[PDB]
Amino acid sequence: VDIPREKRVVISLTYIYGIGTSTAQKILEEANVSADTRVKDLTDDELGRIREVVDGYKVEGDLRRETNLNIKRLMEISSYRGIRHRRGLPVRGQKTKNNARTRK
Amino acid sequence: VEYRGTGRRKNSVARVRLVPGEGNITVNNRDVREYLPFESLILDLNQPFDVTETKGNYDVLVNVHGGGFTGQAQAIRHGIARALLEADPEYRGSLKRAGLLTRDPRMKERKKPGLKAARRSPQFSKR
Amino acid sequence: AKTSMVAKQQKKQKYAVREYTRCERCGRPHSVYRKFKLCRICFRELAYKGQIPGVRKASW
Amino acid sequence: SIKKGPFVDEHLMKKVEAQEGSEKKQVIKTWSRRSTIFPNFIGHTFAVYDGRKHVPVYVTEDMVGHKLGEFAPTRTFKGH
Amino acid sequence: MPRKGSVPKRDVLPDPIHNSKLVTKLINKIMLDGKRGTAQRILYSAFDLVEQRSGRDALEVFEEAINNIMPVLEVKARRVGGSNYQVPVEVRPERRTTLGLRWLVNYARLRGEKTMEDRLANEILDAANNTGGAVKKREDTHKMAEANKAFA
Amino acid sequence: GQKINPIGLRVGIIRDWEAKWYAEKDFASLLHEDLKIRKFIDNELKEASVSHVEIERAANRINIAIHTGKPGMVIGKGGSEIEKLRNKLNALTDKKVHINVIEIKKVDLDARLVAENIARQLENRASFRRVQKQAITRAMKLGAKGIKTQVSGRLGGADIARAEQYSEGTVPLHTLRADIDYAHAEADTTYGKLGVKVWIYR
Amino acid sequence: IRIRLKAYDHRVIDQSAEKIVETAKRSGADVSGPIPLPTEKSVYTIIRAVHKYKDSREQFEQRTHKRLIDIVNPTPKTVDALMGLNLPSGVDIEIKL
RNA sequence: CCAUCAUUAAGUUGGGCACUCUAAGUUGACUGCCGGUGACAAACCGGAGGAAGGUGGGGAUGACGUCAAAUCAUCAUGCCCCUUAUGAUUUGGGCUACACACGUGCUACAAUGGACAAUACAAAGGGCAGCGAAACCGCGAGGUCAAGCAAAUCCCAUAAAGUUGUUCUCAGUUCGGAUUGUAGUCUGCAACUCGACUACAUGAAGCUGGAAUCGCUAGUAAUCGUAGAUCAGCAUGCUACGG
Repeated sequence: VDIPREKRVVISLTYIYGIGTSTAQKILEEANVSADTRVKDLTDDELGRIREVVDGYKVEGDLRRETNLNIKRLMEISSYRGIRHRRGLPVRGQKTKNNARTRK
Repeated sequence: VEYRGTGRRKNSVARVRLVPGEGNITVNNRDVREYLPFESLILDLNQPFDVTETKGNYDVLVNVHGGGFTGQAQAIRHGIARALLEADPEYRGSLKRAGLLTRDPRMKERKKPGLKAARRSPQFSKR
Repeated sequence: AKTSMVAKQQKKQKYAVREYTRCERCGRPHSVYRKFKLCRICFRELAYKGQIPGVRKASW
Repeated sequence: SIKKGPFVDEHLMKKVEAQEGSEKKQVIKTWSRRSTIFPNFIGHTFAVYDGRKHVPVYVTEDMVGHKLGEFAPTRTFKGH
Repeated sequence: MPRKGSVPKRDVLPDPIHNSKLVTKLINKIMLDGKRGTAQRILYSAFDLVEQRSGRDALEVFEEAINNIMPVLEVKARRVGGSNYQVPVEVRPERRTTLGLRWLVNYARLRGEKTMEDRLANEILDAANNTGGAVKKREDTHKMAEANKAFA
Repeated sequence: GQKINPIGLRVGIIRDWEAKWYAEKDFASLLHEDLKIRKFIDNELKEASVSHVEIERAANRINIAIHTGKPGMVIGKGGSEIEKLRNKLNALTDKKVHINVIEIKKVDLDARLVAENIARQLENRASFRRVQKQAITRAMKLGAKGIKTQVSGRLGGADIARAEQYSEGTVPLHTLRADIDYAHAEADTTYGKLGVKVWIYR
Repeated sequence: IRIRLKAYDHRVIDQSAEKIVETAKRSGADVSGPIPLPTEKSVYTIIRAVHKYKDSREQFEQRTHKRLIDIVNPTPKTVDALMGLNLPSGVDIEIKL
């Protein structure tokens, strides 16, 4: 709905919280965020065509659109083996020690 | 040579079948310019290769074997090396020192773990 | 405490993921090769007992 | 470390027709986190087993879509 | 590490195109693992920019740079301990600063990207007549130790 | 004393390999049938003091190959012990008919298994120099290759061994294809370990 | 493939790979037998611990290769090149055909 | 395993093309050896025969000696105690922990390349229903069960990467790929504990990461990995060695 114009659009969804392994895997890899869009890249009908990917739940910081908060009810199990992002600093029993150190 | 002539370096055998005539790029009959866009390892061995004029004297026709992709090639030069004593003895003056006369300079110096060479101490714990 | 807790895989044992498939005559319960059921270095020691031939170096 | 066999208890699932249709006990010789969680695990009780005793941890109605394996707190981490 | 000491070092070899190792050590700055797939192209989009921006090839106007990089004459001193004791000294190609490859003028690769493809072509031609620029090949290895006279 | 335990010395000319084993199936049980039987004769041969190791399994028609050439213990009288093992060692091996034996020619000259011949020279600790340890002085100078002798078997509770030397001499002392082996045994020090390290030189 | 009647290095496989030239010419056949091949080895995978103490290495050699020779062309009356008794009992003569 | 035999399927089959590649052991090797500034006080260098060079060069074992240093929670035990358990045993749990001070195996911000397929190849080492090829079952997993002959070959494999060419303009950009319903997909009552598929609904950072740390000078890293033994259903670890 508010994808960036004037340049390539495959930086639209790659690094957004809430959506991961559909950001650059289902919304850009499976679906279409344009990869060769100039300032004039058919922003007359294509712009409105790709707005049905913004209509599910709570998307990309757009928290009424696509993705996020279906795990809300799931939050209350008193459980461990989904904390990797459900609780996304993974404190799911693994290391934040000396050398377990790459991502978050 | 129609036999297992000494074409062999850097993990290569060669059935150097010495058909008189064309000496060309007979490494599976292809090119190396952007297939080896490095484009540095083929023509550099001209002091052994091109000096005898075995480009219209004999083919190599090497049967290749061994060496992971960055390892094998350049062995047609040794395929024509032992040919040069029977293909074109035009530059046999420099092969006693280094060339086609005796052997090959560089090859698979099998992995010696814990050292690289000659007094080093690169950026491991040391320098 | 003498003899036969090592005899688990000697008898029919349930889980050999512990892997008491070992060598002969020393201490190793768990995590080496497979042959004579309780040891680690016996794969060479007992292998040099006429099972498999010899071994050399020559002079670097 | 496999992903085989969605497994309700298969011996206590024989009793879970009466312990999840009804409620399961509160502090008993149970484990209260392996047997998978689903939105039909609503309003029941269960006892998590560290070794001190089986301390009650509930199985409420919001329990649908999460997983298990600190089924006893292996660290009690606090440490430093 | 004394009792033992220190002895000279290694160097490089030319290429059959121009018979020049000045281009060789510059490729050896980038000679990835035998896989020089376009490290070759990065060298040929760095070294050609002195032979192109300056009309003459590797041996005449590039010689304005490559007469002055790893040495015949450099700055060096002898076993004198902790004092100044400085004088100009002639040298060999053992430890290296003023005829073929060393220190300052020629950072080919130091402009406003995080690239190698086009960055080497950016900051390259400053060693046209041996005039500074940025740290790869010579300039600042000539002007060391000639300062104090009165309160020295 | 920060020393490792050797087995093979100079293998490639002098040191050899007696591997003639063909019991190919059942590496868990048929291998057991010919290796665990080696855990058997440590007691019966009465201070065997034997030569070397020569094991051989004759194409799974296994006749047991351990010589221990001190006669009588393995001979009997015209096939008494051997023929008895023909029926007894059917539990050891498949047949084990007429187990063999050799004659030992100055067994203290054999580099490896001399260690028993000298562990039974001082383990008694009672007249342990003349009645038993006569043979350190008998087996001295038959010209063995590895010239190294030591004894450590329960002498006051010793946790190390002994050596003897003098001094002079000149030679080109480098030789690269000799033969020698280890020795280590089961005496009780009672507080801090020492399994007796024991060799002699012929 | 890689000769071994039970003799492995060339102070004994100068007997085995040298009698491959001869024992392959024993009895009934017209074989295409002897094919001196590359070698094979065998590593003694061991270390020296029960809890902790391990990690040492040195200079190996090893060979034991039991053969496959291509002796599959028999003649049951003209004893030429297959089936002479060649030490099968003590020597583990495993010559695949 | 063709270079031409022809009946090139190259049944590499008739013979044996197949001297060679094939699959090439032996012994060529040993400055065995000349001229020297070698002054002899010599061999190595200069050479020069060697397939190999000056041991051609490496891949298990290390003294006179054993600190008995992890391990009586391995066995042959000195010794006891437990002899209705401290033996235990089962499975109920987890034992793969979970702020960790430390750590390591595998990582992107590339344009020698991010995805795609190929260029093609494999040494390896495996097998008794084998690999799972082959169709197969896939962008995601990869079963299906025979295949091949118990395997000189067979399967592995299209291996792959490197490279073809870009995708992008070197950002934080298909960069790149964990997470919960996932299938339980490969799967045995019992995985969701005690994997991941890159795949969908599920961001994990990151500007070449700082000084430092700590491996790599030749088929090894880079390029990436293919087989094998633990894996009673769990590998990235490990070992064999590859284009």
